[PDB]
Amino acid sequence: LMGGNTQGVPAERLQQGERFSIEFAPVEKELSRKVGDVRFTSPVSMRNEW
Amino acid sequence: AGKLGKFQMLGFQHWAPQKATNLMVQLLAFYRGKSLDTFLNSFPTREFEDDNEYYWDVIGSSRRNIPLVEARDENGVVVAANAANVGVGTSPFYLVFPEDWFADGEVIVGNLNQVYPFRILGDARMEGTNAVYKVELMGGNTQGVPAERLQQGERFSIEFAPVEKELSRKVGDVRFTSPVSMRNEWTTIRIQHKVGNKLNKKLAMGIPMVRNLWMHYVDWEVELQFDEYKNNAMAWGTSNRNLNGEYMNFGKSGNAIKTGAGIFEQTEVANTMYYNTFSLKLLEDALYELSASKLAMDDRLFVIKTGERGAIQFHKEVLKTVSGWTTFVLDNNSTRVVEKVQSRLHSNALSAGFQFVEYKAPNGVRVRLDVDPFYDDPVRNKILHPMGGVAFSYRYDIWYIGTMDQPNIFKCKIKGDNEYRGYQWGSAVIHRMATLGVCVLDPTRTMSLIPAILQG
Amino acid sequence: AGKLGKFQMLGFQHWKGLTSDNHLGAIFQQAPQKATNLMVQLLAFYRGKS
Amino acid sequence: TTIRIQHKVAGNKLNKKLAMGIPMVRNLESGKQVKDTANMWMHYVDWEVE
Amino acid sequence: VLSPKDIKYIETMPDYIGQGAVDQMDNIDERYGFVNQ
Amino acid sequence: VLSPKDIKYIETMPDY
Amino acid sequence: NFPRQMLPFSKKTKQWRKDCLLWANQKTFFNYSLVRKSVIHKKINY
Amino acid sequence: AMQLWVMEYEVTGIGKGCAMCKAINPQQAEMLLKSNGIYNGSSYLYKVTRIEQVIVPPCNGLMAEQVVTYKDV
Repeated sequence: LMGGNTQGVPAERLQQGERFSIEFAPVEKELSRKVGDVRFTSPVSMRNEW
Repeated sequence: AGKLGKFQMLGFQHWAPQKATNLMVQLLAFYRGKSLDTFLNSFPTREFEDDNEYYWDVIGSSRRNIPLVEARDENGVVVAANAANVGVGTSPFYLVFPEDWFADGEVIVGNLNQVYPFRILGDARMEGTNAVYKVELMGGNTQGVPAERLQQGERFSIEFAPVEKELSRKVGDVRFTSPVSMRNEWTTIRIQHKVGNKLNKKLAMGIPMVRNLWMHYVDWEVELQFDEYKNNAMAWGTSNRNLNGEYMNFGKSGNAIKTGAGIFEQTEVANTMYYNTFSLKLLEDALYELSASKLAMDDRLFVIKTGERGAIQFHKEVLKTVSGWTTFVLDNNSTRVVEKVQSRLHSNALSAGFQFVEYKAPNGVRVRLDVDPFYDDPVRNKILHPMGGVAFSYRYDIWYIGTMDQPNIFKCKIKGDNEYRGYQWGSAVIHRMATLGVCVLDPTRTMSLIPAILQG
Repeated sequence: AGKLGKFQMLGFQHWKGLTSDNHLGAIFQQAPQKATNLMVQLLAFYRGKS
Repeated sequence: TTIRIQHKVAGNKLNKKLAMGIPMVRNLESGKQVKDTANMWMHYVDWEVE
Repeated sequence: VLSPKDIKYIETMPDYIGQGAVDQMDNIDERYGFVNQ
Repeated sequence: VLSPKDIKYIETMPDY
Repeated sequence: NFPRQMLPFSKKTKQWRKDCLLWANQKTFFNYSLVRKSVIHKKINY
Repeated sequence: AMQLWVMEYEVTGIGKGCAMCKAINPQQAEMLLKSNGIYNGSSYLYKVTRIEQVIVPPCNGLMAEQVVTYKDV
């Protein structure tokens, strides 16, 4: 946990079905190393005949 | 009210004749990503010299009244809540305050000003830090002050310091005050991607539900999804520090990952209420009491920023408030919910439709409304609301309370180019890095009504 | 009374009447003046560079 | 005789200005410390590497 | 010979060539990361 | 046509 | 988006001219051209 | 991703409902409704009363029927 949590998340907030979203990737100011990645998407085709 | 699913997004790990167009179709049966760029650029910027933490001056106010701690009779026994009248016949009694604030010969008054005025007979006798003034009444009062007006928590202000017209000696004194200060912090962000032009392993296809069911530009997607890193760090970021100044999270190289709070964790330290059902009994009486103590009568304009479905929750709730106004009869002559639209089908052809976009409260408070399109985010806001939407559209945000002559919200910035880029040919990794930070100076000038399902 | 943020160092302070030097020193309005032209270089015969 | 030297610094020290509480000095080759008025940190590192 | 009705048609023509990534209601464009090849 | 702030951008920016 | 060009000169303000230039920064040089080759195809020839 | 499941449920105190999922077993059918439904923040209000599979060989027949009356409200 990141945002100052000294109590922890509730167990109800860690069940099956809960959607998760990427925010960002922080590092420190000194001697930092590589974090993060980049996502893509792909197209599907439709069709017609004469 | 029910949803029917019109698309499904699947990862690629779970899966040429001629074309009818050379431009790729983008269906309305597909949710789309949203930039926070219209929201973030509505605020100005500010340039700093370096990545040191920065502070500024905070100025308050001066007019004080001292709460009472206890009251004693002339023998030292503390007055109780059920005691008799104190100081009867202008007999002296003591008045114990937590500070040395009033002086000799000064007239001070309780919660009931000018009805029971107390004249202080001498300097403050220190009891540790307490200040005990031997006082007596100054109103010709023969029966004294009641015991309920001499209890803990009663405000005491100063009035004057009167003397007799001849041979008198010196009375009264004067008081001084001081200001405070506040700091803020920074945050740095880093990204990478192991790469030319082609996709890599994090792929997701979108298949639409119809009835009888290229080449990537990597140099644009890394900039776009690092723009979204600096748009989520500026706006939706959080702080991880103690009240002892210690950080709680450590990175890969031992050093502590330093983060500062974004917009929405700095503006939610004040004027934030969590409601379960929106009502104009709640919003009007919270916007008035903010404007009764802080805003002049001409300067009481509040531009509610909300989502899309938060506009129809404000429409159908003012309409609930307006329909209970049994005094006034609302006609189509003035409001014109049905007007004359020229049509081929009839000579006198009509129309219908309206929406309450504003509400005006008493004492000059006007509650406007506008729609910010980033509240309807299907990616980030995932907890749904039964009346349609993503339950973040039902959040009302009041920015810009009053006038300041300086911006209250801005985005801090290092002079020049604080963004970094770097390629690592072995493996071919493009590294990018940037620092940022958003300062909200006075978070008392930002008000938010968040639905109760987005808390705790 | 209270704080504008998580990190606010000072509280509003007040006094009455006779102001002394610690009344002006504790409200951070008294600082020592840096003697700029006064500078002590330590006396030694330096046998580096020889 | 073949000799070698090396210094490692963090990456954030590129433009790191020094708010000089005490005056920042350079070691002379003679053994003396000389007071300097420059405010960037890498001016003082690159003195000492040579 | 073009009327102001006809200039408004040339102006308000559908143009991917003359529009930007993020549209009016803050929706992103995904075709700006694709190449035809 | 360059304002002094612009010469400051063309300045503080790197030469790196 | 690229703004309306069909305006009077009073309404071609300073923010209108910036919106014309911020639009051109969003162009990514891989757009359709009828009588030119692609930039990858010219760079290979040089 | 194997079978289809139609559900008759009743949100507690709010109304009644009719839903349809695609899961492997009916316990995951109530998962995909309690977390993707319109009462995401009040998932404890979902009370699922009947789950039956969408079986094919008739392919002409009702699967859910849940009417809200003026005397229930």
